[PDB]
Amino acid sequence: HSGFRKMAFPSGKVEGCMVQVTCGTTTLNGLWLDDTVYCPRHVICTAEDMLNPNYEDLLIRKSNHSFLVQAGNVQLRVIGHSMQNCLLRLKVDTSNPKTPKYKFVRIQPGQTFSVLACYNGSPSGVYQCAMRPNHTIKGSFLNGSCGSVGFNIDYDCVSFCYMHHMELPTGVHAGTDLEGKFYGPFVDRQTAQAAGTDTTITLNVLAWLYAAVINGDRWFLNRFTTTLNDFNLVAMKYNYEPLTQDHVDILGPLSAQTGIAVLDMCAALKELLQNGMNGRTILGSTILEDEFTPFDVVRQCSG
Amino acid sequence: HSGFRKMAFPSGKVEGCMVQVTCGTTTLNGLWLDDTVYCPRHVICTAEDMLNPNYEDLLIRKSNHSFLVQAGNVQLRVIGHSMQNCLLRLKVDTSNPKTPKYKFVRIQPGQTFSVLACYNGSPSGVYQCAMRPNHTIKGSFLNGSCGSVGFNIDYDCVSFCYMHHMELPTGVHAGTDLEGKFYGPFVDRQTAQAAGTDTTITLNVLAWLYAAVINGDRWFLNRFTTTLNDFNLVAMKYNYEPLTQDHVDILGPLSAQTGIAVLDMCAALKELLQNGMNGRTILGSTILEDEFTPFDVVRQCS
Ligand SMILES: *[C@@H](O)[C@H](C[C@@H]1CCNC1=O)NC(=O)[C@H](CC(C)C)NC(=O)OCC1CCC(F)(F)CC1
Ligand SMILES: *[C@H](O)[C@H](C[C@@H]1CCNC1=O)NC(=O)[C@H](CC(C)C)NC(=O)OCC1CCC(F)(F)CC1
Repeated sequence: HSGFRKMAFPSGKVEGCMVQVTCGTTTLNGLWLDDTVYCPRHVICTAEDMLNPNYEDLLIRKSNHSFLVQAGNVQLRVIGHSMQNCLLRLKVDTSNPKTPKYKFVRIQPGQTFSVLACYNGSPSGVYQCAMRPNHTIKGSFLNGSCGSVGFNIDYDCVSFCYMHHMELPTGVHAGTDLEGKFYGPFVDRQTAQAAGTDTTITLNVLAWLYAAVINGDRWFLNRFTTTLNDFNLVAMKYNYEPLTQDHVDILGPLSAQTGIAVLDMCAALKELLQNGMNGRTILGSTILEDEFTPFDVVRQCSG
Repeated sequence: HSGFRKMAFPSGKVEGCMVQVTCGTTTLNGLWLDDTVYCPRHVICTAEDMLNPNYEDLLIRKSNHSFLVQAGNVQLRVIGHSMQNCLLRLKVDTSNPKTPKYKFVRIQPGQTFSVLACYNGSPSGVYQCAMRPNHTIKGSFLNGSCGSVGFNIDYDCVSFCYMHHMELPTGVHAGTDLEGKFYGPFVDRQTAQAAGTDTTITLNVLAWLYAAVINGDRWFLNRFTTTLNDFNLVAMKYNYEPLTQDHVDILGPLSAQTGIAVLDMCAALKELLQNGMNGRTILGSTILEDEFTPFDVVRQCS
């Protein structure tokens, strides 16, 4: 039992920032940082506006007095409002005393983050997930979950990277960064939008193989190597993402810890793809995991 | 379609209670509730002591001044101490305003809880665990993690059920309730301890198969049915826990949601046990998952 486990970041710093935002009877979640509340702009939609909302026209009919923002049941009065891409920015009359040190970041495909799933401004649960190559997430969300956020924590600083907006017909999820710019080609309206065909996150498969070596499972290592270009051409024929120069460097620490060169681990993965596992397991499993990152492996080696 | 994830409870209410406890050069985590700090008693051991500790002897050799308790950058003054089973209770001269409504619960095998893994008094990660039938937990704990706690939240009440103490040679973990009594046959000493042979938590496998159907993965359903007794015969043959009628009752709501009678899901599981998965996956897993309770599935899927 290796102890390598998917973990969420402790959510308390984000819990202290969750509020509910209501227009009429539509309620979703918002993020309260200093004296601003961020939330998805479709809170202003009625059922008849959802199919193809004219958000600019809808917001013309709205005043500060139209928005009910609550921390629990305590109202926070709105003193200003504007739209920023697919988000509303609501200025409120109170600076959140629980505001952590924070940044807004744009996540890249293959990277992971924690999601604090919230309903009516009340946190329900926290889980880890990855941004897929096709710019969706395999989340877990019910009605009322919009405005739940995704985040990473680095020491004392919360990096917010995702705000939740919609579900796609295949049951995966789409959303924006905290500037309101969607990840992927998606738009916030009540229409069926197909995601592109997904691929396997090669960087994380390689991390998982390094994790298996660290734990003493090494049957899949070989005495051969590959060039990066040759590997990437084979990868794409197996619907694996190509490796980038950044990916190779991210794997530096695991390569150094194990003494297995990145391109030698790529050669091992190429052999697994072409030959299959033919029965065997890796870290107790028959299929290769692709949502456990190099950062996760390294972090969980020692205390 | 909701999707389906291993989901922990939000950890904020517990994070506000974590402190660091040091005695000599041993440091671990404590739980600060009102004016009491709870922590594993082996904080009082040196390296040598841990091989065969006489804890009553070791503790009478300490005073209040022997314990350094720190809440971030602030030392808390220890003004009394006592031992209850394998925990220490340190009385401090400050009350924690962040104390949630709470209770102490001893959980039963099959039940799940969230773990807030902490190092040097600082929260690092949160994940979901089940109490195994053999009274271990398959955790992720490194040096410095002792005193990390497991918990559930109902309404606004935190039910603490686990405090972490040790790792076994197999890599699984053992600890206590918040009364200091170990789950299982384990003892807090630096020796290699084996657990009893584990079994699979049938009620949870069934709840997870229902979660799979709710999310549209239903290849394992079939036309067969079974009685409860004939299911339990096969279950026990395969080292699965028997199902009681009270357990069938618990699955009622998931049954009504999917329209799949509990005993029909049992017949599906019986076939999975006898035939294997034939290389197929359920909710992306190549094995039958038994660390989701019915409540965990309902929480997420309704
Ligand atoms: C917290 O103090 C610490 C947590 C463990 C360290 C590694 N993973 C853990 O979960 N607990 C311990 O170090 C205990 C202290 C004893 C006095 C109870 N000891 C422990 O976990 O030792 C694990 C060893 C035991 C011998 C072995 F061969 F089985 C290898 C594992
Ligand atoms: C906001 O809470 C909500 C979250 C979704 C509800 C169920 N799961 C979710 O993730 N968001 C929405 O309901 C959006 C609102 C738009 C105006 C942005 N709509 C949405 O997600 O539609 C989902 C449907 C639409 C396409 C489909 F018909 F193919 C099936 C999914």
